[PDB]
Amino acid sequence: IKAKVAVDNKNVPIPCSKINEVNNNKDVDTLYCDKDRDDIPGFARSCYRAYSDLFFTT
Amino acid sequence: AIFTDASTVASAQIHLYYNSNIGKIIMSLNGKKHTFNLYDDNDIRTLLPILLLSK
Amino acid sequence: YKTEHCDDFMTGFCRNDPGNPNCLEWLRAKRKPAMSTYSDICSKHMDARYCSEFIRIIRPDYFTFGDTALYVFCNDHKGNRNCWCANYPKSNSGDKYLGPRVCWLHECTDESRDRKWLYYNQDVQRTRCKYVGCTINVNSLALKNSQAELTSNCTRTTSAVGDVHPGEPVVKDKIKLPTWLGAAITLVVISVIFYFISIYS
Amino acid sequence: NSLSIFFIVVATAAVCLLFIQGYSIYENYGNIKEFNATHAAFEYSKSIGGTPALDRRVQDVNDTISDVKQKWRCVVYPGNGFVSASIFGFQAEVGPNNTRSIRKFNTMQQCIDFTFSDVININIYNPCVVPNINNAECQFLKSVL
Amino acid sequence: AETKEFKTLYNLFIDSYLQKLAQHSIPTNVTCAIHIGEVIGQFKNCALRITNKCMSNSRLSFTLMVESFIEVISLLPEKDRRRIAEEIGIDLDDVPSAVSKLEKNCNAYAEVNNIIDIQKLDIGECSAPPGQHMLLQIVNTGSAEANCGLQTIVKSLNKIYVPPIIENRLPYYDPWFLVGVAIILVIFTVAICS
Amino acid sequence: RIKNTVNDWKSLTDSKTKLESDRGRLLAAGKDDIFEFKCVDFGAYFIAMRLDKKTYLPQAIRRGTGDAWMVKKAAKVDPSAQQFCQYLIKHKSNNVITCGNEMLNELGYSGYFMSPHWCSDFSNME
Amino acid sequence: RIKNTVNDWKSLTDSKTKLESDRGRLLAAGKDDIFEFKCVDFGAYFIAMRLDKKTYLPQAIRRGTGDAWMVKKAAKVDPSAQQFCQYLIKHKSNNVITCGNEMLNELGYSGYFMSPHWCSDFSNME
Amino acid sequence: MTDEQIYAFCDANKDDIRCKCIYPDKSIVRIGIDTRLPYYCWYEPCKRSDALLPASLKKNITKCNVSDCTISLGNVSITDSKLDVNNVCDSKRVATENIAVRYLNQEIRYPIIDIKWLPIGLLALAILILAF
Amino acid sequence: IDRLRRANLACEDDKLMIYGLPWMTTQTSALSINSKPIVYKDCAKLLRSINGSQPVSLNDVLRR
Amino acid sequence: WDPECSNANVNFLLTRNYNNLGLCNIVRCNTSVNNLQMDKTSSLRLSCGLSNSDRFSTVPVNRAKVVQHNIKHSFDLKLHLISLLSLLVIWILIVAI
Repeated sequence: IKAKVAVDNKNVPIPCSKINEVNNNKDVDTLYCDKDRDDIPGFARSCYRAYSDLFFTT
Repeated sequence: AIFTDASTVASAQIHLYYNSNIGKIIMSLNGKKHTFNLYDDNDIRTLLPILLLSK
Repeated sequence: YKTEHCDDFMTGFCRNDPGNPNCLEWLRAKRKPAMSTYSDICSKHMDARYCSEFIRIIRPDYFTFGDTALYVFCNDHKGNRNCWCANYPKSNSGDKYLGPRVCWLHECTDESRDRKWLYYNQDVQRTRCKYVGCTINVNSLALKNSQAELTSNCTRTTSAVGDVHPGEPVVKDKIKLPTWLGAAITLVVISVIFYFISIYS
Repeated sequence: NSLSIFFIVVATAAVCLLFIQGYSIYENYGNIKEFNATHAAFEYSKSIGGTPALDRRVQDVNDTISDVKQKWRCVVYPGNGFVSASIFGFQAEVGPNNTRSIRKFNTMQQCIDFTFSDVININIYNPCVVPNINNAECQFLKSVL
Repeated sequence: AETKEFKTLYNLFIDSYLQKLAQHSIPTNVTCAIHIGEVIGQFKNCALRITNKCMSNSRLSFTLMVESFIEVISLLPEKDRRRIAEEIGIDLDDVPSAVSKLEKNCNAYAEVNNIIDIQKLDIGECSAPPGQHMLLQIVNTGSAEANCGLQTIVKSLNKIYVPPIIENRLPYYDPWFLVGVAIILVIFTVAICS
Repeated sequence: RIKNTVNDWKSLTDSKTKLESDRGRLLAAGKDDIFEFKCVDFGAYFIAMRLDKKTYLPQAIRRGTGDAWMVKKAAKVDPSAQQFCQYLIKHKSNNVITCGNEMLNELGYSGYFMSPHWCSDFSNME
Repeated sequence: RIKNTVNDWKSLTDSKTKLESDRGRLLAAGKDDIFEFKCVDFGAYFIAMRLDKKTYLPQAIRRGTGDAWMVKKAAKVDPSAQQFCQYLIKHKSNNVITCGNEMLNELGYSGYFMSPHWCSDFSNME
Repeated sequence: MTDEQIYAFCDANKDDIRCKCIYPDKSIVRIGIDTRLPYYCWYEPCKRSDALLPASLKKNITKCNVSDCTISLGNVSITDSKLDVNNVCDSKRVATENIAVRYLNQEIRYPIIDIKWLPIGLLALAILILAF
Repeated sequence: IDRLRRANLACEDDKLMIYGLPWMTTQTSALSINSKPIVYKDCAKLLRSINGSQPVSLNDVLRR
Repeated sequence: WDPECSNANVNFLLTRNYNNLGLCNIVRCNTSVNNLQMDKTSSLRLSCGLSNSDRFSTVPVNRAKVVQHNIKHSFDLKLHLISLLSLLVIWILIVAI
């Protein structure tokens, strides 16, 4: 399983307040968490918590 | 040594609780809790003399 | 700040950084613009240290500039556990512990509690009340493999004290096996395996 | 021949450990079954992210809305009970000509029940928009937020 | 560790006095308090017991104190009980319901209130048999003169000699020297045999 | 896995839970409405907390099978979060979670040794 | 050591109970009044006790399913305690408890090796 | 039931033993007053479990013969010891050296090696082929 | 607390100052409990009696 | 004790009633520890009055049976088996080999 983060045209992650307009969208630009990006602040922590929130039931 | 005013200093015994996840130090002095934010300049300038004058 | 020439500038300057030593020393001049500016500041940030210092400064001469602020805070943050003496959580009884009744709740009239959370009427009625109680206070307790027990049974009751309840025996007495029997099986099976291997070879 | 002896002793240790483990498991399988059943939550904690457990199956709107004004609240309409208000406008009902009219609740609890219920009942009534403009209502909405 | 209290003469006296105070307990309007600035305990099995009684009737307090002291020394040898009696200032032939020399000496604390104020307290060594602990008490009472009698009697009972439990276990340090010497000498005997 | 987690946390959680049960049973003396859900503000969120009758421990309205329902706030003064919390008190109050032993046995952590948390001491003395 | 000591408790109880039986047989000679219920004063409480006709061990009036009835005294001379002990002697005397093996099988202790206790104090006094 | 209902019921039945110290005879009240001991602290119907009492009677009985004694310790630091602050000011006697034993529902750990050892152990057996 | 590890108390004249704070280049005075700048006639004697002549940073205080 | 004076508005109370409200005696149980450092193996208990009423049992407690059960259901250090195995190991390593 591979996690990706939604970003805009400038590779700035989209805040959660726009979630309703991202789920309805189909051509969202995404950055994969496998490749480390030093320009995004707290990218490693965000990808970590993304992977961690998967294993709630298990 | 805790300065209760600009020119008055008194010896005191304090307790410190540090939480680095949020970056705050709670100092129990005279039975009262004082919360210092480590991201605030005035809180730093108040807390640091207390820490550096400890013995 | 011994004259009101800096009042107009500092009024807007100190709303950005109310913890500045210059702002607090301007407040300490005790003029109406300073106290009103800090009343407006503290009606939203009453849970900040500079508001404790502001309350210490104004009272008892100009308590009216703090109480109002407190009111606003405690009507916006009604869920704050610190506004539960000035604004009791009960819907009908919000003024339950106002005035001399502040001493009917011993949490409100506590030395550890900060006095910015009480109205001035509650503050002056805090020290003149009588507590016929029976209390134990420990400032610090560092336990290192110890078993402290701070009991205070104090009103005259039955002298005899019942034994402490031990709980229930959750563990069940399952049918066990002999302790040596696993070792016996291990040694016997190892010897038999070795004997068959030697014989067949 | 020291190497042969060492190999024999280590293989014997492995086989004997296997037999000991097998017998211990045979006698304590039930015991570890109830131990795991009564301590099922101890296997993996629900704070794998370093944060308190959150049940994604239960949906809460407050988790994503980062703007206070966009949230829906119940405010006291002076002289006409309580209304549901937000930066978008008041929660309204169908008028005589399929229009929008501010619906008014007698009690705070009724307004909260209507606003925060799971049923989708959002009907925007912006009093500051061109099709429906009311100076007093727009001023009140802007002041109460 | 839940360990039993090692009963000792002064402990028995204090507990008997406390029981007598409790069984003659009377309500009073006087405030009795204990204020200890620092409590330091660093030795194992050094139990600390801070009991706060206070009986306003100090005359009955000395009566019960003398009665408990008499019942305590009812098991001591005659010469020792008597000499300790004159050391304290209590005479057996006198009824406990009488003013004795000890009470007269301790009346100098009548003016001061019934509060026990200790700036700093530290518990010393407490040598006890295994399975038991040495328990130290800080008992307040409704008059500072009853307190005077209490500590003077406690000190007098402490003056006796009770044989101590001696610890024969050696201090423990991680012994890698023994296994090192064993390995070296195993190599030595391997070389000798070869 | 379970043996290591139990060895790490079970006895410490039990002792802490007994201590806070004693503290809350002292706190509940003289108060009648302490066993009713009140919406407590924890700075960044609201929690519908009461005091459990049987154990005298803090109790909060639960969110499904997770932790307490923390109603996040978009600012310091959030009426909407307060009102949604009151809605939870009126409607979603049938599911509750308790600090200490119950939280450890349901979620694998006790909450007394994690900060920030509504059960922890630091978040409650701040 | 703790396990071994708790194991040896039973043998110690048997030996002490038997020795106390011998000393009770020796003591109850030429005294028929010790065989009847008496309100023995223990300085702080009264107990209605006697010696059993069979085991020659201290047997007192039992309080429900607990130990012997201890009439608490509020003073050195408490008439009410004595009156109530007499009342128990005359009315509630069908429920009794005996030091030794019945004590061990009912309440878990032998009565001896326990200080202060009415069995040990009665054996020392008499 | 509410205080008004209590008053109405006890006025309906003024001789009921259940309500006898909420509305006692003036004799009892003045005996209590003249003894410096309020009647509700010792009069038996008040002590009765099934007796119905109003709010005022309850909050006045809760102050019956209550003492005022306090202990104010400072910085306490004990190691391998026991601290027993009693602050007891009544006829009740604290049970000294009373060992409070609970049911230790101990859960016995078992000597199960982590089964991740299972492959490596097999490798151990495998090295017998080196001796063939 | 990492950025505060180089902070050491050292007072010029009679005014208590805090040195070693990188993000505040100007000399920052030391505040009291009521947020008043600390002026003390015997600051040097107090500092000497606290740790000695040599300055002590926060890192050394934490490692005590 | 008056319910009427327990919820009235203090601004509308007479001076005498205000003073009488101020001169009440309030009972006070609290066993507070402001600062606590409790490690894994230590414990702390607090009480005032009936604040520990539920931890005492009306029925008598057979503590001897409690200890017997705590010993019955507890880990068993097998010193007999260990000693026999050690003796066998020593005999095999010295005599048999």
